[PDB]
Amino acid sequence: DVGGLDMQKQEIREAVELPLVQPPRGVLLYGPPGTGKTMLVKAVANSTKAAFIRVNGSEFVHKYLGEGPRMVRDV
Amino acid sequence: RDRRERRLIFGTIASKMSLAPEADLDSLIIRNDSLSGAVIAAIMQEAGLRAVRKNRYVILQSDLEEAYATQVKTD
Amino acid sequence: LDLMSGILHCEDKDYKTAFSYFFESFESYHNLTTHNSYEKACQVLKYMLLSKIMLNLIDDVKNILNAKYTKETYQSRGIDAMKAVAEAYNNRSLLDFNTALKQYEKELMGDELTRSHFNALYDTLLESNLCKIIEPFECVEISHISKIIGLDTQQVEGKLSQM
Amino acid sequence: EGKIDEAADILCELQVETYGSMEMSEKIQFILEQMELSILKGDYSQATVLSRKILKKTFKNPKYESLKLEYYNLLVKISLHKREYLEVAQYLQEIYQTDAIKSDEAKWKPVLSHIVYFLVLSPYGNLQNDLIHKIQNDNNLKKLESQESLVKLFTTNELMRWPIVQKTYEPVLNEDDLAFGGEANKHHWEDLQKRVIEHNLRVISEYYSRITLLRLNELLDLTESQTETYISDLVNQGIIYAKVNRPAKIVNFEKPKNSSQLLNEWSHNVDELLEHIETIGHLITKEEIMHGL
Repeated sequence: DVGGLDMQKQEIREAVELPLVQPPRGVLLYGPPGTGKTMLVKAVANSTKAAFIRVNGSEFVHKYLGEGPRMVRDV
Repeated sequence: RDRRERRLIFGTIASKMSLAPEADLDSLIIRNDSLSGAVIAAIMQEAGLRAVRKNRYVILQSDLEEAYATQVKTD
Repeated sequence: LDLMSGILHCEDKDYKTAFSYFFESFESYHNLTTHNSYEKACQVLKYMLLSKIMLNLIDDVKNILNAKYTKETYQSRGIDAMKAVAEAYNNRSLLDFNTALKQYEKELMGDELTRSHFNALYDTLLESNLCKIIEPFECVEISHISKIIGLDTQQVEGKLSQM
Repeated sequence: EGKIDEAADILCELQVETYGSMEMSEKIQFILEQMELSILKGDYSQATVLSRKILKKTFKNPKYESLKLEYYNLLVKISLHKREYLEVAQYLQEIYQTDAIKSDEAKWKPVLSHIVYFLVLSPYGNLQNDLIHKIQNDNNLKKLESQESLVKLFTTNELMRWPIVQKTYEPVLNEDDLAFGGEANKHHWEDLQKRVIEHNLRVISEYYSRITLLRLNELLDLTESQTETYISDLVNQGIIYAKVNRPAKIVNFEKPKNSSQLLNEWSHNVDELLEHIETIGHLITKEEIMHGL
């Protein structure tokens, strides 16, 4: 749905979709997101059909020394 | 962007986007080179908007060129 | 590459990729022209064609064939096949393929992709037709459908059975 | 001069080139005329973009029936060449209603007389099925009623009727070049042929567990294949059930009998008594006591 990303969508598949089935514990999408790069996420997140969890690096800014990582752990 | 990508990018949005026959992606495949698929996808539906902004139910190559040539340099 | 892309990307399909691979590749080959083993352009095109044609979106196919650039203003039985294919496809007509098929076999069978894909591809269509014809409910003589489809019941049968 | 296209063409660019609709009333007439030329052109599409822009604004006008009607007539004529009859009559119905207001019933009936006619001309409609009665429909002077009577004929539909009803109705009834372009009535008749047959299948549908192809063709007054088509039609439409057995020349009408049924059927058999024993009961003792005596 962003045309021509096959190699890269394969690259993600190679990064994730395959290693989910078959090892990297994390994969780095590099570039402007929301550009189709975020579409990369959902598109594959759709295709992968593993329970999807997005985060923002902006989700945890809460001023507390405190809760924080808990669900970051528990989620 | 390699042109097959655009070719696929263009063959992505104008697929679902009511167009005017003027709208030519293989015209743009030469017009569009070395850009960002999002913006490219934007230019696609930028023209998706512009004809609608012109109330054109048929999105032109103009509408594209509107999108394109306005977005060739947003400057 | 784009060709070899589609060369994979026809097998696994994703014509859209393959075709677009074929597109810019042929676009190259179109421009590569004489450098390219000459007709290999249109071969890619034929694949590029059949890509869309196995994709079965035939305006572009035509639009391709219509565009003389795409056409390289070059025509062939395979082209005409690809058209007729698409036509027979649009026809969904058992015969029309085999019509086009038999005749155009050269520049048709010659392309293993088509030779592989489209044949079976067409065969599914036939079933799909049969499938549509089997929508009329059962206990019904094959010959009906045979007659309907205009095919040998036997010729129908295995395929018919096959489903 | 006989110039048409360029005539259209010089006029074809108005909405765009010309007014931002600084004055529609002016503009829309050209739009109309363009739409009119679009007919002379034969392309509604010119009209279309025009058309689908304009009318709400006539509605948003201190609404101008003329601007409606004219358009609405174009809108008609659009739909005419189009030949999509719900939609046709749908448009009709719209400013038709406006012309209860605007026209009399009378002069405005033929619209209706054609409207539901179109509705019937359309292979059917669901809204049509609501549009069925309207209210004063069978506008309570003309007939105008055989129209709805056909709409009524639906529930009983037979298709021994067809040539009969054909013969039965064509003052304008089957016989309409009038506001519909059946040049022969086929664009009614043919279109309506199936239409009845089509609907005939519906009541056919309900009335059959099983039937011979013959009894169909008997009632359908059709050849097998026609039937088979109409079969395969609603088969391929899925709109019905059946059995195709030509070897039987018989349609089991296809009860989908695996619903497990006596799931609920017995549950209903329960419900029966749940109704019954419960309904029948609660009054009983109550009854002779309610009287006492």
